[PDB]
Amino acid sequence: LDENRNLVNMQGMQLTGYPATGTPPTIQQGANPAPITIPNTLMAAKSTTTASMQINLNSTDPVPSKTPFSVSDADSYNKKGTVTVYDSQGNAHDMNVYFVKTKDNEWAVYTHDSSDPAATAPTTASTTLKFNENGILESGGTVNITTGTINGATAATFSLSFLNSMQQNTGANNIVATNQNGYKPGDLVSYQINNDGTVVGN
Amino acid sequence: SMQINLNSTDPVPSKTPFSVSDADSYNKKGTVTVYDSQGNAHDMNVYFVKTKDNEWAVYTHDSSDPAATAPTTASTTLKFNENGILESGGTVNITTGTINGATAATFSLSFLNSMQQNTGANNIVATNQNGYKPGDLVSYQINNDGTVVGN
Amino acid sequence: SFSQAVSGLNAAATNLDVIGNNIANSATYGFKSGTASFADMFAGSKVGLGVKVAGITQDFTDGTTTNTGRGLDVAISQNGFFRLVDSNGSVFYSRNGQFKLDENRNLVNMQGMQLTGYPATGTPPTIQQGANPAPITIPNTLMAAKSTTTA
Amino acid sequence: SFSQAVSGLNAAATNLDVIGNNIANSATYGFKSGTASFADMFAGSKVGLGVKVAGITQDFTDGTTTNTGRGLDVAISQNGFFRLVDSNGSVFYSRNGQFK
Amino acid sequence: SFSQAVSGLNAAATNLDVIGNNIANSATYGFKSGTASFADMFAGSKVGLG
Amino acid sequence: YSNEQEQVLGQIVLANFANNEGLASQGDNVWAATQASGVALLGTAGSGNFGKLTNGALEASNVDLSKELVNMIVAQRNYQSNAQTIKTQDQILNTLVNL
Amino acid sequence: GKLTNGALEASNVDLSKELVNMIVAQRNYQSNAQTIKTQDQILNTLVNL
Amino acid sequence: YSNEQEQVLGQIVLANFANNEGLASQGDNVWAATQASGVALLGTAGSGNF
Amino acid sequence: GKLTNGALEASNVDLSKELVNMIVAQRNYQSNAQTIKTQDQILNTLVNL
Repeated sequence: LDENRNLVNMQGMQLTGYPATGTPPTIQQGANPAPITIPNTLMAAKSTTTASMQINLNSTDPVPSKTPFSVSDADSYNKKGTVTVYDSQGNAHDMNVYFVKTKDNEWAVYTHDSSDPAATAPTTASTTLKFNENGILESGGTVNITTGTINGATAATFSLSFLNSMQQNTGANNIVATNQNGYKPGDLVSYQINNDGTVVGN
Repeated sequence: SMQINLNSTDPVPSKTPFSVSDADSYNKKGTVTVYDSQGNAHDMNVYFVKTKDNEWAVYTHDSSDPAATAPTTASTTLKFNENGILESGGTVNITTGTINGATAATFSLSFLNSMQQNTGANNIVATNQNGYKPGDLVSYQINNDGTVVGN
Repeated sequence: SFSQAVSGLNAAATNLDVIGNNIANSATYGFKSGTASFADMFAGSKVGLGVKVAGITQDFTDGTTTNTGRGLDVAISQNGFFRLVDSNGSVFYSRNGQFKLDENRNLVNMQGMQLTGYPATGTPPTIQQGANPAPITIPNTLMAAKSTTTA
Repeated sequence: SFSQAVSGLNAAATNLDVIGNNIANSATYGFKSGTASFADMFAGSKVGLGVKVAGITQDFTDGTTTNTGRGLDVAISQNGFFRLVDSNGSVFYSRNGQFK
Repeated sequence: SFSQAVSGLNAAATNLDVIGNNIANSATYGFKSGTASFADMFAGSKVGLG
Repeated sequence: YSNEQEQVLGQIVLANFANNEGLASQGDNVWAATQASGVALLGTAGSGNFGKLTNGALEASNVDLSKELVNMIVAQRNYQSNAQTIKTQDQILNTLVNL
Repeated sequence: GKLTNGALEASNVDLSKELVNMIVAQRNYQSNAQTIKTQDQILNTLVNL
Repeated sequence: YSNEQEQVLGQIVLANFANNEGLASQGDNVWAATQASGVALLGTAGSGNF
Repeated sequence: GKLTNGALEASNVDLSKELVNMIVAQRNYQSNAQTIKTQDQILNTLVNL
């Protein structure tokens, strides 16, 4: 690895290969080979556009006792989960998702941003998950969610998904999977060459 | 040139106004060593103070000049867009002080490619300048492309 | 026609010298082994004119960390290089962490090269992570007292 | 060529002499161990001319304190050195506390 | 190579010295026993030096 | 200090290079940055792209004696093979001159 | 530091460390001797041409 | 000296030439300055081109 | 310097450092003999013309 960040041999000839273009970068094989370079260029942040939360629900859960909803009161809801998303500047937004059982196989989910101190607590249903005769999610698996505006950064709106969520006689409500496509800025830590020839920077 | 990365989560310093002695009065301090006409080294200190989200006042001082006036006015203002990219205020013409009668150097300090996002903390990515001091011949070489270079 | 045999003998001698040097510096804290890299020198004809040494490549893999114990001793893990300056201001880098304080109380290694770093200034002193690196000193002067201003 | 191996042998011999001095001095009140520090001798070429002994560093770690029952025997804990004078007035410093 | 066994021997010697010191203070009012804590020394390679 | 208070005198700076193989060794276990190695990137231990510092310890050399001895054997054999080639050319030239 | 009366500061030489270092040093010395032997054979080969 | 004070007596000078190859060897591991090598530049060790 | 009674100053010849120098000087001597032989063959091929 020379001073200009190119992969060269002992004599200085530059190694060539298919370059990566786009966001997220992928190898475009339709282009002519170009010299391979490894810049330190900090990686910018990606505001979230798609988030997913797969969860399993208990059938035997009783309905919340203390109507109405309060994000402060624990006994006011059945479950609470946290998903970390990222805005245009990479700031962390901690979406708290609240599960309240309304009727049989019907679960209202509320969304509240806890990272923004001036955000109002939701009072109306964000979505109503409907589970069929046996866990099988029926409707309401996808909802548009808008972040708060924190420290002048652009609020990131995204589609949050509950696909493949199930509601059966599970012992308790616990989160199975949470994923999101956003990330915060990062600096180059390492580089490697895979057995398929791809150069990957971590 | 000074490429820096700033954190968007930094609180505004409490101690107004900015004071060089007061560490609590500014967010970040950096140093760049420039050279005047004769060759004396001027350690220009650049101070970044956050005022409002997407706004950073920048002050400059000369740490090599004992007679340099205390900075009381903001030298410039960096404004970053909602995506964290610098929009305006990235270039400013700055003049150093006079040491032992040497002519002060007026140079353009540029904060190009500086970005404000959610990093770990305020870190200076790179600093550079095109001035230097007197140099004596140490070695000579002939490179691969035939160019003769003296180090 | 010894064009090839002489070059091969020279390359073998260079490789053997590199191996012997690696053997000799086996107990040199901060030493990295070296390996010669060879290349052929075909020139117009297909007869294979000879061989040449394209260079000597270091092996910058971290060595075993041995707790000698002496406090000043500092071992470095992963990437990084200790920064030193000689008496003439030139900048050098070393992985050897065997340091001592000289008579002027300046952190130096066995060869007297002054260890550098970010100095501290002010009252109380703060690490000037921006200030250009300076030689580190450990003065023995008595520490003054600060009048109580906040309790 | 020969110089690199000669320097390596000399450095190894110096290390072994330091080890022998330490091991012969295992029973010596106030003695401090020694360790040889080596440095390479690159000069212009990348071939690595050899190694050299940069110096011998003492290890001033406070040793175990052993009682003897003599009133003139005193040991320096932590840092500090006994100051002594010879016949000519020259000054010297020693950690050994056996006085008569 | 040798460094691994050297580190192991030094750790064993430290443990032996700690045990001997604890035994020597079997009758020492207000004394609290000591125990050495060990940790591996992996560095880059998967060999796990010492 | 003795007044139940401490001071900070300095912070050791670390250097990282784009090209480790480009550093030219000047001897005395010391490296110098040149054109091929690029400019030194300065920082602190444990932050950015720098490893932390171990106190009371020294980093030994990464020279394994077994590999060095085996490579010495192989290189000796290669040197003797090249010497045999030289002898072959010597005999060829002697044969031609004796004509 | 303070002074303790009626006692002496013993040496800080730990014997096991010295023995292990001696073993390492001797082996290093043997490796360098092998290097000298190899270069001696090289010079003999070149002379006997 | 014996009075616990050192005194300097002189400094060794180093000479560098524009053309080292032009020096006329006089034997006894000794070189002499000539017109081809040019006038010797004097200085101190560790500074400039010394 | 000081005088120590009941003691003798031994020689300062280290055998190891000497044997190595003996090997090196042997090689130098053999190289010079090889040069002599080369000049001898030079004179031979000139004479036999």
